[PDB]
Amino acid sequence: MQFEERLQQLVESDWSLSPNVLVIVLGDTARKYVELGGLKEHVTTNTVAGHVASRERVSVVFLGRVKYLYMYLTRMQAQANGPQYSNVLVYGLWDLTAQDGPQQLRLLSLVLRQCLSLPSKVEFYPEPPSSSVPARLLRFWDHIIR
Amino acid sequence: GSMEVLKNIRIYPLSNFITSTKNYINLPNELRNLISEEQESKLGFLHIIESDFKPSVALQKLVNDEKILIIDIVSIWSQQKQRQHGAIYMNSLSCINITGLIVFLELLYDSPMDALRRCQVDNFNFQLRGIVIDNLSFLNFEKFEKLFKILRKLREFLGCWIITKSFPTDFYNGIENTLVLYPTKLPDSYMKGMDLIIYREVPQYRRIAA
Amino acid sequence: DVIEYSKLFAKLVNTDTKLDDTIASFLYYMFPRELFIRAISLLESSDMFIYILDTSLIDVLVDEFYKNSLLEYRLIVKDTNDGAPPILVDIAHWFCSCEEFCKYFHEALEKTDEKEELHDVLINEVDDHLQFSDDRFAQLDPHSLSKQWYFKFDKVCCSHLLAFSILLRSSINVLKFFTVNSNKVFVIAIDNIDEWLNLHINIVE
Amino acid sequence: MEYEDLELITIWPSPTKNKLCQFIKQNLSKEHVVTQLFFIDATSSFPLSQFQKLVPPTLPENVRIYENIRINTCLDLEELSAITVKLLQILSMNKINATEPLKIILYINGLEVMFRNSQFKSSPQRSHELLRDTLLKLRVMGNDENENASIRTLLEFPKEQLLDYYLKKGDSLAEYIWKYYADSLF
Ligand SMILES: [Zn+2]
Repeated sequence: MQFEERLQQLVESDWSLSPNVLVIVLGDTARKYVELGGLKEHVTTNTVAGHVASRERVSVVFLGRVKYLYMYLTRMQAQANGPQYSNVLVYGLWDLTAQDGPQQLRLLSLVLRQCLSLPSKVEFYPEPPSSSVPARLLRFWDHIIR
Repeated sequence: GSMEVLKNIRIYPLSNFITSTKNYINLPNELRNLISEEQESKLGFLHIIESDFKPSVALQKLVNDEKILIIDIVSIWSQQKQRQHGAIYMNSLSCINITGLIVFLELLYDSPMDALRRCQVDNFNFQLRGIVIDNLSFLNFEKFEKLFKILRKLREFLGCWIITKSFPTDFYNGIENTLVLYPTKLPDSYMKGMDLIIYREVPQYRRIAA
Repeated sequence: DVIEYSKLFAKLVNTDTKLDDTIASFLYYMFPRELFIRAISLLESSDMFIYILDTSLIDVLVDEFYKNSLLEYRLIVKDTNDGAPPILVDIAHWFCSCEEFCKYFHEALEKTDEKEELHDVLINEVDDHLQFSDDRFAQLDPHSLSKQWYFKFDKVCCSHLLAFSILLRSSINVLKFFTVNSNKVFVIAIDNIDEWLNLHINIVE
Repeated sequence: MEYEDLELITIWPSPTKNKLCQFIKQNLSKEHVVTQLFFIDATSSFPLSQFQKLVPPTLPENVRIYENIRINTCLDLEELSAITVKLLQILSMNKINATEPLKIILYINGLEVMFRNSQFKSSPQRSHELLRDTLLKLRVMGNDENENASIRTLLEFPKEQLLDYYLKKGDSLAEYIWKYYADSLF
């Protein structure tokens, strides 16, 4: 589904007491989109339990360059005590990545290998076209790191 | 210098960048023709004044898959006989004075699941349509601004509307008249914040724009 | 072919204190594009590091690689070029940042059909338990006890993977030959995050 | 006239002592449940004379009934609140099952005198606040859904304090409590 579709269903999901989500917003285009209100057309909350989630259980983080994404996840997996996420949505990773033939492989494999190695259900929106090289790298590393 | 970028990275709640669905007061016919139909779909704070003790035939209609929190100070709505099956009731000693009403309303906002647990709600996947506090005149004898403050935060947070009742000015004279813009004593700080005020005259209801 | 490369790498050490030349003569002819000597060069040339997150060092390397040890470590190869970033080497998943890996990884995609799955192109899956190999070289964890995975290192391999393979995918004594017996391969424990973060700072830009 | 059917607060105009005593009897003698009558009076006039006639204290069955009749006399709102405070601790204990289900009847007589006397030592602001804290408390206590302890309240006033009622068939306490506090009448 679409980013804002899976984001919507995660706040309003039923409570196991619930998911604890982290949304990683990558790229400046995506940041403008989220900060300046483009989301709130497409994601709302109605449930008491959704309202709490939208406040206490879903965390948004903005990172502007892939270098800091790598450093951030590297810091994430390095602490024993630290917030534990059941879902990690990575938004806009394809935008950052342009895009030479072998420089694209090395960056994505490093980035992809770092994300999927987290104790969460990690997902990348927008979904990259099925036949595209990032989409094929994502499937490959998912099988490897599963 | 990216070690310093990493040091200043900041976490935000989703709620900053998204809306909560608002619920609006539709009206029953009895009250309807005091405002533009465009002003009738913006209705988030209504306050009704009436001389009855039990709630009027219009107020019961304002209340009736979702749920509605009735803070019942009078101990009327929550009597076993009259409980509607769409309602959540808070009836308690701590809530008879305006300080304990706020502390609850603050608990509803700060930690809503503990609030609704104190109401025998153990399951929270539901929409809280609105809150109903009946009746305000018993609250202060000895803040009415603080109460509206927290009531607005509950409307932004949970998207519910607000309905309030208070007695007309005859109640505030007292027993044997010993206690002596709007025909009730609610300070205009509170009364301002209300989208629509309604007076009940004996068998008719009329708005107050003063 | 028919070989178990894992045991064959154990045949480079006898114990002693220099590499058995019979075996090293064989291993040379088994890898293309000069892979075995550069793997061996790197091993003696003190550009190999193994960083750990923090009872003995040699013991916890033994525990992880030679046998429920979940250890946070890093296999780095520092570049003499010096205006060049470090080299991150993952033998568990068979991946390296080096230009050599990423060229033939790319070539593997150009030889491919773009509707083929990478897993098919780059990995030998064996699900018939009777064909299970004791070879640990270029082995991946399938996340199944019903299967065995091996990367096709004929299709993609680099001098730093073979290198660390020789170190960590053969006998303990080949491990001790390069670490406790000599330091041709450095092993540094690291007790603080800021230092851990600082190893990674130029791997991406 | 029976406990299951009482409203949380009920006003009784000028009660006929025959119907009062026949009402205490009809209930306090109910079986399987221990029902008590707390009679709180400003003037100290319980209909004792006619009561002994109906429920003779020598008959062995009636001994349990006087066991459940608590006469008390308090002169002002201040002591009325301490009676209701005790009444809350009685109901708290019996809610723990720490039994036969309790049923209390609070019967207050000439409350407007108890208001009056308080209205000297205290201000009318304080007085209405006291009256308020108590009646709203009693209404919550009565509305409580635990059935191992119940309470019902009855306020008897002489019908000429209720003058405003008989029309629809100053503002007096009995009148002011009729519109703003009690559930039903008679
Ligand atoms: Zn390499």
